[PDB]
Amino acid sequence: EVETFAFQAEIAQLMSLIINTFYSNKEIFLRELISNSSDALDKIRYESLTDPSKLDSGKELHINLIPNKQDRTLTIVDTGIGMTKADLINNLGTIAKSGTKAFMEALQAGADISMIGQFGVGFYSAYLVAEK
Amino acid sequence: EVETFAFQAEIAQLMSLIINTFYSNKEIFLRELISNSSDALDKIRYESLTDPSKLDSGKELHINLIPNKQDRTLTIVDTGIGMTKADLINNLGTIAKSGTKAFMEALQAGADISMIGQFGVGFYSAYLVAEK
Amino acid sequence: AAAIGIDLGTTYSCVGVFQHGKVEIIANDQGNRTTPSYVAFTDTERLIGDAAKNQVALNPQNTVFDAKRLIGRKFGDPVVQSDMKHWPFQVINDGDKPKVQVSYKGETKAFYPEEISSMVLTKMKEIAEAYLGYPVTNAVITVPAYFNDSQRQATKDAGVIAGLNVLRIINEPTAAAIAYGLDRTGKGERNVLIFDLGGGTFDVSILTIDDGIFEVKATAGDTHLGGEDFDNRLVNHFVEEFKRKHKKDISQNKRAVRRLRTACERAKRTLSSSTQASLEIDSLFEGIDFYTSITRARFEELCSDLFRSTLEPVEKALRDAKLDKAQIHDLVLVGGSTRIPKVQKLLQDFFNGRDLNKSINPDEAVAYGAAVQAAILMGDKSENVQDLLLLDVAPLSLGLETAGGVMTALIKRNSTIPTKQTQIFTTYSDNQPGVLIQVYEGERAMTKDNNLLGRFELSGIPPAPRGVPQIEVTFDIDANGILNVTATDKSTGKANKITITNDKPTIEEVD
Ligand SMILES: Nc1ncnc2c1ncn2[C@@H]1O[C@H](COP(=O)(O)OP(=O)(O)O)[C@@H](O)[C@H]1O
Repeated sequence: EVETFAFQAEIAQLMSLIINTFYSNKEIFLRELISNSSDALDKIRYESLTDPSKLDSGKELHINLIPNKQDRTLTIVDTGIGMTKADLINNLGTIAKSGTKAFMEALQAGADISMIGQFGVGFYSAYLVAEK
Repeated sequence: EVETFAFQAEIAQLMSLIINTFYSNKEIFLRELISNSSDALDKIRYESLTDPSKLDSGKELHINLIPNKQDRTLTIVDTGIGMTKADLINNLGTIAKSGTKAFMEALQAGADISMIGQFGVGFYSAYLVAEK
Repeated sequence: AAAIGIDLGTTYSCVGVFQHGKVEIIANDQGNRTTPSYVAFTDTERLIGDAAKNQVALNPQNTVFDAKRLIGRKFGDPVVQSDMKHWPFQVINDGDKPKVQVSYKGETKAFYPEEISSMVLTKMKEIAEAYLGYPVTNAVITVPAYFNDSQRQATKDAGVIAGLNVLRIINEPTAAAIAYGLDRTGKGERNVLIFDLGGGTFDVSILTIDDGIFEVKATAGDTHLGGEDFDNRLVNHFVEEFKRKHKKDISQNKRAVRRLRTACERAKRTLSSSTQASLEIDSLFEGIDFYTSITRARFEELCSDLFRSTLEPVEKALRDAKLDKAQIHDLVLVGGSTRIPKVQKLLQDFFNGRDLNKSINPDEAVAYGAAVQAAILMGDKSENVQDLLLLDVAPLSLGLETAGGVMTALIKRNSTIPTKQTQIFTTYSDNQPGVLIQVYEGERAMTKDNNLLGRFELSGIPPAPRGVPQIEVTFDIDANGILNVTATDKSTGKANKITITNDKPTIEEVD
């Protein structure tokens, strides 16, 4: 069973802009995904300071990059805290509406796409090069 | 009496891209509004060549520009063919359902906002300076 | 409710809040601004601060303190090995990240030093909050200047565990320099020597400050020299005395020695303002009442080498900084142990009688600086500068009488102040030795119709044909409208001034 959800308008608009606006600095794709994995890795590391059991599922906190050209794919593995079903549905865990709205206003004011991570919505940049 | 129809998804998408893009050459606003007015005037001129009665509702073919600083609006009036209820509701009478998508592909490839009139959807450029 | 700064030491810590141009240093539950870096794990709760220090003798095996030596270090680090041999608690190689095992509520849990210091920071957080009447997360935590990056991150994390927003980790000597106002600007291009004589460590650091911008030139130190060994010399005085006087060997009773040591700490602090202090303990050892004393001179003899050795890292820091004594402009004290007259005398004599900056309690100066820095970091406004510029303006143009009896304005009406504006003038007539500048306020072209504010003479002008001498006249106005008009002859470097007080048709025809 697969549940289908709508994107909240601010991000539905953001993703459209990422795909259709002619941004040339496509390299922020990897930069943002690696950076976001780092944040997840710190979320565990901090919790493990008062509740060590968070590392019982795997002591190693790291980022892996694994390209597979034959499938036109790249896997980025974040061994950080991850997300529950609920967080995936709820904008992959972020405050999408406030961050994205402010970002779109920044873009209307002349901001570059490289600033997307400054609004906490950096992972939507995946669509700069991703089809899916 | 206000009837709601809502917009074709692809044109709604273009309007969002226009609105949220940092485009400085906003003079295309009036260029496209005038071009579209002109097209309406030529269509009626052609109708009158085989059916002159179409000029009995007014004969003169012209464009009237009236700024209204007190309303914060701009009025552009053309005396051309007009639009039927159906055209007005069917994405403003153009094949927006085709033209905006083709334009968006052009934008993905690096096309400018100023090329919007080349896709027959030039009037959506109104939202560069208009809110409504 | 402003951001705070916390001075996180090995033996003691202190918190302050910066507001209204000053840092308020905040007292704990008992009225002490500076409280111990101790957490006591008991089988009922963890005591923090004085509460933990007060029972070290009873529960030393479960009391953890001086977390900083272990923080950011690897278990196998020689420093870790050096300190674990001195602790009553167990240090554990849990993945080469030393943890301390103590019994808390009956369980021998291993507590990582960052959580030990977060426990301390949490207590300091609570102290400041109770005082300010507001929850506080915006903070600056200081560290020794020698801390490496694992240590700095570890400090930030202790703050995060405690619920703090660590705005920054700054160095202990930077904070002291800030506390003493050496960063207020106008004091640039100066060398500052900071003498950090604390509890368990001694450090020397030479800073260069350029109008608020800091650079550290050199550091030196003794990682084991501080108040604790002055206490140990005072302890040996009293311990050996006890044994000989009573024929009872008190040195083997860790609690009796610790009670004696606590008295040594009290007597030593008292002794620093006094000439004499005493030890008075009921039933100290084997039921024996131990009543005795320490004079200031005896204390200095017991510790005479501990005091002299503090200048050895001073000489080292000067060598590393490539500076002579004469190149140090500012002498700064940090650490409660510098309150001992001998320390002050040795540093002051070393630097030829020059006064030490003792204006802020040595144990508060670091917290003080951290609080000031925390307030600017939380949002960059600190009793300046934009409000002064937008609210206070020059109400009338400011200028000077020049030849012809006319006023030349340098500061224009409604210009924001503070500001400095200049123009170039020459002597009016040929071959004059100086000029007469009359300073005026007002909007009239003629000086006779303006407000004379004051007059001064600029001497030292080489005589030359009119228009040749190059005189820069400066109107320097502060935020409150006070005006300082100065002038100088650029060819000689000579200058003078006046202080002004505050008030506050054919084309339609044919031919
Ligand atoms: N008047 C005094 N005379 C002698 N020693 C003092 C005096 N006041 C405080 N001290 C000592 O100063 C030390 C405080 O050190 P501090 O610099 O706050 O901490 P840290 O060394 O942990 O950074 C304690 O060991 C204390 O006994």
